[PDB]
Amino acid sequence: GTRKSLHGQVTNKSLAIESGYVMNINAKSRTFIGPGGLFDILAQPKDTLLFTGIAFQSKKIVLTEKDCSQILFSVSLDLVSNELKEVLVRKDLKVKSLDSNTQKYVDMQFEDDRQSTAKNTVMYSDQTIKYGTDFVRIFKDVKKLL
Amino acid sequence: QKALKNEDVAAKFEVATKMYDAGKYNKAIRLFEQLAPTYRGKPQAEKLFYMFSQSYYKTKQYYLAGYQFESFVSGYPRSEKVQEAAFLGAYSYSKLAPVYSLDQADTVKALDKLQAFIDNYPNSEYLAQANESVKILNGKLEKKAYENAKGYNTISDYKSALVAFDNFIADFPGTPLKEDALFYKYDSAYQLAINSVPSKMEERLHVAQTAYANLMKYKSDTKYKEKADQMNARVETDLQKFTK
Amino acid sequence: KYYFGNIKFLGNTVYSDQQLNRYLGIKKGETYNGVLLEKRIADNTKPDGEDITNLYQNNGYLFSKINAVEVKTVNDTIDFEIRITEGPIAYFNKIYVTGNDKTNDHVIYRELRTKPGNKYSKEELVRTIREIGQLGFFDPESIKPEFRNVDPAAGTVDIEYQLVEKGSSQVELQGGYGGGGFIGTLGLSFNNFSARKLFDKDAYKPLPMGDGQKVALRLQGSTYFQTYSLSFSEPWFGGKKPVQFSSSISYSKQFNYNYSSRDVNRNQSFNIFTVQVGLAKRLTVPDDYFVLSQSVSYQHYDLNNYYTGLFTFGNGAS
Repeated sequence: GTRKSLHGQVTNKSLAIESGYVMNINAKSRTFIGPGGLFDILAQPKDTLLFTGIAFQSKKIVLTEKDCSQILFSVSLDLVSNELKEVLVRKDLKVKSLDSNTQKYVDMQFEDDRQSTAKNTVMYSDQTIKYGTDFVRIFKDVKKLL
Repeated sequence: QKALKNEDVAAKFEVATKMYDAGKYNKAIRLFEQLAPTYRGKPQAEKLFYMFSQSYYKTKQYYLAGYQFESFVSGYPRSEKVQEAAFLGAYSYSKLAPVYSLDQADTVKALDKLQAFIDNYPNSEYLAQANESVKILNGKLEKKAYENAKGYNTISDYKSALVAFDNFIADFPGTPLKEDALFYKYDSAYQLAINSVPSKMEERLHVAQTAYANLMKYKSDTKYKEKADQMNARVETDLQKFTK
Repeated sequence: KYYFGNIKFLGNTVYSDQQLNRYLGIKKGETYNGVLLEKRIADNTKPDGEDITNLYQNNGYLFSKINAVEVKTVNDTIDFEIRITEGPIAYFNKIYVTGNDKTNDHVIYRELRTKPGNKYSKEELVRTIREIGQLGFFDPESIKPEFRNVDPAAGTVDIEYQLVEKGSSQVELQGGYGGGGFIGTLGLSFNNFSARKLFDKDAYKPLPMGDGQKVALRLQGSTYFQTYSLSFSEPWFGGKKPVQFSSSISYSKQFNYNYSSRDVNRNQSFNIFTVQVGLAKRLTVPDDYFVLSQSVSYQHYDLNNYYTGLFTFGNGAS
């Protein structure tokens, strides 16, 4: 009995389903079917979700306590027409990844945390210069620039 | 020396044979490497590559011996001693297996070769040693996973230790380290419950009881029974505060 | 010329339209700037940008994707309907590292901020890369975290850290300018030393390896002083907490320097021989932001014709 956000994925057995719109007639709200069929709506149990789109047949399901609790509420939308082209081999959802050259991340400066070794501030010098010119780094950069 | 510089492959091959005869594997290897390409394919190439790989094996250069033995079976298919080269090829690659702490890239490679050797040559003479090596190699993979999971418990991080141990007792079923994993899983939940936000202290207390039961059910006469019994006393005592 | 207008968000269940409008910071009547819109939605130039994408990806929404779509264009006014694909929340399930041929796993696993059983966060992944690069045993350009066994239904993602070892030994060539004079330091450091296998001569390749202990032999000098030291540091003393244990033996020769005129009289100088031991550990009480540092040191000063100021015993020792 909570209007918590509901995350779901629409899947078709013949062609990847994208585009369209999903709306909850109870709360009169609308959403879209993004890449991979993912949709997010604020719906409560015992609610009717209407699925409409160009490539699939209109569907109307009634959400229950079981569906609202699942992490990903998958929904099967019937594709209009009956082409029956293969079985639509499943493909993993795209996920953004960091840059290949991780030098920028290594160069970032961060403060010490609970998992970092403690620095002794009551000892003499260690014969090192903090934030000083690093000639070894300069030499490495020059080589890359050749 | 004289045969190496000289282009007479026959004399160098004969000299190399004498070197390999008296255990001079170090000297013969140098000459054999040069004559290996030119003497390839030739009918007498079966003896050359055979002793060539044997010298590498006897010189502890397992990596070179493994590759040489592998190509010996590949190139010469029906050699009278193909089975020996097949076993020694996988057995050599297994010797280069690093400790569980380091990357187990070679361990997986050795397992593939050893496993394929058994399937391709069943009822072999080296089957006994092959099985023993496989068991030893499989132990490294299990030890690595167990130590990694236990590593969290050492640095506290009890929340991550529970997840790591749950996967270990599932990805490696029927292992001698299961008893230890069961206890450390209980300890991880015990420490996480005794010191946790009072909002979800009951949830962690229940998990501690479940872990304790699993440990006792596995081996009733567990070595950690003395400590386990003491830990359960605190959980039961603290559970009374939430007896709504 | 085109002016912005009617900026609306769709699919924003986690964050309301009001919160997102503040983050975007684009009002009606402003000049249409495509670069500005993309920069505010997803700043790819930097990983710590204050964009809407980072807001979702830093809170477990690994599958989040924000794309702007131009709905209408009338009277030189363009309207946008920002579409947000939140997706299900993901948690870290299996965290394993590969490519460590000369470094033990315990050294790398203890410096990973992506703990199993925690919600996915881009900041933790970026921080982990920075920490792994701080060790110095791997290639700073090849610390690639690869997502494996991604399960959108189960909401769990496995991270594999692919590292390329590049040798623990390092050379230090630093320079600085302070106090009106240049200062330079030169030294060799072995960041993967293992004192456990010190007596073991079987494994002595470029000094015993293994644990993340660090031994350094550096030389620092300036116009009025020169110092030679040997230091040993244990980043995790005891193996349970990040307690740092460090020791050092150094010898320095400090000449008499007049900071006012920047002139040094090489005929007056003193030598200092110091031996120090220290233990620093982060305290858990009163809070986790407290750090306690302790140190014990012994020094021997040997004056050599150092008759200046309040030093009347220019040929003595302290």
